[PDB]
Amino acid sequence: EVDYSATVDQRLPECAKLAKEGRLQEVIETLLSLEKQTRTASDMVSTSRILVAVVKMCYEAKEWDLLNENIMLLSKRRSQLKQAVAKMVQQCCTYVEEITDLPIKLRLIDTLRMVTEGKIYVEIERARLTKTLATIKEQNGDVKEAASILQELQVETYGSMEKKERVEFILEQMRLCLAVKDYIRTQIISKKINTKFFQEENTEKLKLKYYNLMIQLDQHEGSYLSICKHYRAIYDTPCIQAESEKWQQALKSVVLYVILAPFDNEQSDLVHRISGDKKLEEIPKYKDLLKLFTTMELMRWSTLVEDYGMELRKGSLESPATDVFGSTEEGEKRWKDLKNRVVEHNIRIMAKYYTRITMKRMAQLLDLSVDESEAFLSNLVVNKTIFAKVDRLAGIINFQRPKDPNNLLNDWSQKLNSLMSLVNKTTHLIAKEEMIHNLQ
Amino acid sequence: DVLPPEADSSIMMLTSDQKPDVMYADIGGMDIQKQEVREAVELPLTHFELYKQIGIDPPRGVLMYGPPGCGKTMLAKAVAHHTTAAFIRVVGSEFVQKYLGEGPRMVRDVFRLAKENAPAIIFIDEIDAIATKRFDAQTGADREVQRILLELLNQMDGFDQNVNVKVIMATNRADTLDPALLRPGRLDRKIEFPLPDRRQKRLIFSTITSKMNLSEEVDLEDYVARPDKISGADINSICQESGMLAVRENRYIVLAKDFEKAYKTVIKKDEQEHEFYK
Amino acid sequence: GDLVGVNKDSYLILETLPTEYDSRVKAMEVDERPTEQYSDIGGLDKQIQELVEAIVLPMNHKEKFENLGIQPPKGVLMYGPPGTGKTLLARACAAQTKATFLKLAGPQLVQMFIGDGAKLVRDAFALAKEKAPSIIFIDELDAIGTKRFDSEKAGDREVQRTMLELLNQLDGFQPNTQVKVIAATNRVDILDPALLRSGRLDRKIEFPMPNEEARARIM
Amino acid sequence: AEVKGVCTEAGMYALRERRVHVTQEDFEMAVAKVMQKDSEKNMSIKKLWK
Amino acid sequence: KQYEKSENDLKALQSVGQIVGEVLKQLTEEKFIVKATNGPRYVVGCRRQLDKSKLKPGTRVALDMTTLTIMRYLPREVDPLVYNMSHEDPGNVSYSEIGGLSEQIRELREVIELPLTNPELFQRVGIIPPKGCLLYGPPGTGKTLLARAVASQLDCNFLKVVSSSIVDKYIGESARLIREMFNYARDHQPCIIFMDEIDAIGGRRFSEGTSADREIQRTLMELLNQMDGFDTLHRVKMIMATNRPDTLDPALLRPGRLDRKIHIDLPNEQARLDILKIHAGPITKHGEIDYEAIVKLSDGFNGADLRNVCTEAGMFAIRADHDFVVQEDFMKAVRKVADSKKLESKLDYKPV
Ligand SMILES: Nc1ncnc2c1ncn2[C@@H]1O[C@H](COP(=O)(O)OP(=O)(O)OP(=O)(O)O)[C@@H](O)[C@H]1O
Ligand SMILES: Nc1ncnc2c1ncn2[C@@H]1O[C@H](COP(=O)(O)OP(=O)(O)OP(=O)(O)O)[C@@H](O)[C@H]1O
Ligand SMILES: Nc1ncnc2c1ncn2[C@@H]1O[C@H](COP(=O)(O)OP(=O)(O)O)[C@@H](O)[C@H]1O
Ligand SMILES: [Mg+2]
Repeated sequence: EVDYSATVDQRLPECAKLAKEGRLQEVIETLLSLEKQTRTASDMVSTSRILVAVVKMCYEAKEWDLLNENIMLLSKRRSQLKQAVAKMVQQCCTYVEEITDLPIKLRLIDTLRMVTEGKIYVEIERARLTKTLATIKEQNGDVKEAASILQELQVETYGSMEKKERVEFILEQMRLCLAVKDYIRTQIISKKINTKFFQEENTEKLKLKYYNLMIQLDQHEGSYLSICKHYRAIYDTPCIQAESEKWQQALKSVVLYVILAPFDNEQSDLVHRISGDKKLEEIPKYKDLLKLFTTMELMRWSTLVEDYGMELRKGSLESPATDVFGSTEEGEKRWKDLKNRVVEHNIRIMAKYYTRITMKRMAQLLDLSVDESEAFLSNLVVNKTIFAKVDRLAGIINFQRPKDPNNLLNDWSQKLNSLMSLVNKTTHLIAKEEMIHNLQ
Repeated sequence: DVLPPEADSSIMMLTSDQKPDVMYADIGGMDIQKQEVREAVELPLTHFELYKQIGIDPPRGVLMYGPPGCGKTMLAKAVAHHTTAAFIRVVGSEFVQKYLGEGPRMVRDVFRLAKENAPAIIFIDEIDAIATKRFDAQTGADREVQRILLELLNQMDGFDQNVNVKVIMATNRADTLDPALLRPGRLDRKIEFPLPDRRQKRLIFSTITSKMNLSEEVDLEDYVARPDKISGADINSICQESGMLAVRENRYIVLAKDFEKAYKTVIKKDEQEHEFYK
Repeated sequence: GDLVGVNKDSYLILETLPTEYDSRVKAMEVDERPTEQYSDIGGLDKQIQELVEAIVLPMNHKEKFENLGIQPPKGVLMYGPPGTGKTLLARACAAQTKATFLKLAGPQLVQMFIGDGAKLVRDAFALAKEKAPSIIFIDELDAIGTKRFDSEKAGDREVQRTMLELLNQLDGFQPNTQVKVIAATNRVDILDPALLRSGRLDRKIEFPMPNEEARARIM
Repeated sequence: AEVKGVCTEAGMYALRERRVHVTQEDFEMAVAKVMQKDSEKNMSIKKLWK
Repeated sequence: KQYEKSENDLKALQSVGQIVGEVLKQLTEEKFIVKATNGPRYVVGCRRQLDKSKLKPGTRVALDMTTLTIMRYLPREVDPLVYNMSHEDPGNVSYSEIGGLSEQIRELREVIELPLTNPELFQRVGIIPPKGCLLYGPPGTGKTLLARAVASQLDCNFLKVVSSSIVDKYIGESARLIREMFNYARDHQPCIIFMDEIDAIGGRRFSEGTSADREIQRTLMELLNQMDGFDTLHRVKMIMATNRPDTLDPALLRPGRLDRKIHIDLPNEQARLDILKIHAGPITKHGEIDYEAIVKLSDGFNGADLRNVCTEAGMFAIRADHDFVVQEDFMKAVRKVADSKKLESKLDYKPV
């Protein structure tokens, strides 16, 4: 309420001179006196300039203990203005960026965190310093501690911190969580990001980071359709689509995973949408795979392995392979998965037609011995996938639901009604033709 | 022409937008009270093959009487959130109206609308506005209030034990009610809502601070232990003033000092009897 | 809330009418204008000046007070033993002053129906305000200004409540700076502090049992 | 009135137990509750007098 | 223009009013039950070009007089009484004129103003902002002045009432006024209700009493249940004001209805100096004016008393027929107003 600008501006040069000369104590004491006077006067700017002056002087003294103590005392100075504390903290943050000594860095960062715990006026800085400390504990080969220190920060809440830093902080959290080999926390952390944010002005590197972290997440237990969705989003990214190799690999992954997916309405609609992709021509064998999985006709595993066996698993120099079916353990798992999907599509296709099919003939056509085909059918039925009754005593597999008389008569009625409508339509076409040819 | 069962003016809770927003989990403790209020408006609704095997006639309504601020209108609010039956809410100060024959008309209209919808709850908050024992039947106004009260009794006694219309009313002074309400057949349960004891104080603190940031430093056992007769509404002002101070100092965490100041703010201790007694 | 006249059958407003005040309020208004000069009161020569300066001076020469940058006083209360010259001074002021006078009596604002005394007071202040600057003379102010207390006996609460309303009217929200108040009481030891407060009833004036010179003057 | 209340309380407790019969244990608990509330009312009246 | 007004009047003469009544239910696509304000209920039709989706069970509607055909919908009625409660004029007091209250004004703004701009803080800490605060303290301290400052400076709507002007003779009319006032506030969010002298209707509910006492207690039960009842109040704030907090219903002081109990006591020495400075500013003065002397001769005074010190100081200055206020006139004023204080009964009441 009472100006002190002239006093502080005059004094400060002398204080810096005396400090650099070696009069640190006297200059610090006089600065504390001016700070108390100003703060009782409630001068935010003068207090901030004085506080920054003190923090700067002390650092060019190798007085780590003196610097940290002075930071503490300044923070707890009574009636201390929040803006002054924030400026002092941003200075300390720059400095923590500068300093290099491992113990000095760690101690200064801890002091900055303690003075920076729980305060809006300094809230960005806390997240930044926590990110720095998580980095430091991470490249020291300690991952759990990095994960905890990072997860302790609730980025979303901060209303001042800009969006891009929020997303980058979340993404660091997710990468660390995947590293620590825990996933449930990752699912929890994923929903917190907004997928719509990755459309606004520039979110290109962050977008690819998010989608790669998911694809690594969903491969853990198997969510092939979700992974196809994410690869598709990556393919839609302009940067990937601009270069040939990037978008071609995007489509390779998307088609292979839609293939690997469990059959259902969503996967059917997705495969139908992907199939009508003019760019798909570039990948000949892969579009062959797509059609084969959309055409309704039995397919033999033998033919698929003989033709596309090498183009998928062992890769091609002209057409790059993908980690989808590499030699890793997950490669064998997904190869089993593709076997499973061909078998299930075969079962469904004969499950549209084929009211009855002897167990031996189904097993022969599916390329399995009797027992394994029977087990596969039993599991499918128990899971509600398809409907069928195995008459193990006679070796028959009936695909027909019961026909209650109510349904039988209802079908009869639908048939009559369609007959009536076709009679009406044929009469309309007759009237039209007679009009076109009879007036003459 | 004969119209649908009720034109009515006592609109019934839309149970769509006007449904309150207090879950059973917002409350803490009052397990016994929850039981009785639910056990008295649901247990007769279920079964009934066991409520005339032991000859005890089923309850008609519930009186909820307790000190001023221990959760009387909270529980009604929750049982209005969760319950599936129709809900009609009134305040006894609303029946009393200017013209003669209008108070009785409103009472009859309310109970008739309830009877129309088999599952229904009628809540009459602050029944003290009507059922006051003492009367001065010499001024008319008191005569009309007595008329409303008698109409309530006559409507309550007009049931067949086979209609699922229940009534619950809350009062801050049960003793001031007339006995005609307490007689069996009418209101058959009284549910005390006493000031919290230690265990309830702990539960309500935990449940009300559960939404806080509440750094781990704070040890609520200290606040609950204090031998201070505090009502549940206060236990929410301590937890609110704590965060208030937090925001005053521009934080988003609550320290032990903040809570201490809150408790010293909300519980001002009575004028210490000069210590030359004792 | 205005007062308009409407057609008997088309219900179309047709004219604006003067505001309605309870007849009881309207009867409080002065019509006769008593005639008692400032010579007829002797022995109260300081008190008369105090009251004249407080009530009449602002109304005529407001320029002086505006120049000094001071709000004039709010209210005047006259207290003295019975027969010490209270109502006579006010009657004289009404005789010489020209602004609208309103008479009253403490017991005139107590009505049986709850909420009627307050309505009386509110409408009286309203009429005083509307009819140019004016003074209100509440004689026997001790009837309604009694101290409040915690007792189980009812009835007094209604008088206390119209007293609260009068308190608020004098100095409260929506400041009133056109009406001035007078009062007279034999007992000032029973009037509420919120009514003797230094903002509602500012100038309080004592009326002593007349001294020898005063007795000769009166005779 | 206390001995009239103990009966209804005990019956209602037995009902919560989901039975057709009241039990001696149930009666004991009901009478404990009713007498506890009676003594609570008496001491509340005493405190009000205080 | 005269002929335009004449023809406007002549056209206006041929036109009829519409009975205003409330729709209670929509029987069929062209059948509505309407309760005309007088009381008679009708079954009536509806004009063909009218959004029948806006006639919910409760909309106010203007019925033609002959056929009683619904013809227009209207927003909820605003009683003239509430129109006056909502169009007061607290002068233009600013927070400057309030001297000697700093902590109290901060608490008040925290309660009513902060949640109306900066709710995000309350969401971050995780609390619902408090609703209303009682201003209790010895007479002449600044309660009403604070409320007028809050009304004029702040930007939300205001409602001002004296609890002694709610009450009405006919049974069940004061309660209806309170209920309709709070409905109005519930409509025009945000809004602040300032109940002045809530002791006029907030009084302990006795077991034994008379008919009028019981009627006022019914009004008070209505208020209590409007504050914190079945319907959460949300975004309307309250402030009361009493010199007798003690004589109030314990259910009204409960810390869910009146969250903060701010004490506004008599000024202290520094505060006295502030108020004296605030009031003595616009005077035209000569010579030195050592406010320490008056602060020393004005023990026990209140804001009004120091304002009166200034007024009396000018009165004395005119009495001498000068054109200024000198120090000696201040000393005379202070000593005088010290003499008049012997009549007021000095004591304070607390909420216990
Ligand atoms: N067990 C509880 N858990 C949480 N909040 C509670 C609990 N008991 C009471 N409250 C608080 O009670 C406040 C509301 O009080 P309520 O309306 O229930 O009062 P009441 O007992 O009906 O009062 P009155 O007798 O004056 O009508 C809510 O703010 C809620 O915080
Ligand atoms: N100082 C005086 N000068 C002239 N007349 C006086 C004086 N004192 C008293 N009187 C006479 O006293 C008579 C009655 O006194 P009055 O009623 O005017 O006084 P009051 O103090 O207002 O009394 P009350 O308490 O009864 O209202 C009047 O006729 C007036 O003539
Ligand atoms: N702190 C203050 N600053 C300035 N004036 C004050 C103060 N306190 C009281 N007053 C004076 O008192 C009057 C306001 O009365 P107020 O305190 O609002 O109501 P109450 O009668 O309830 O105390 C005004 O005339 C004002 O000048
Ligand atoms: Mg007289």
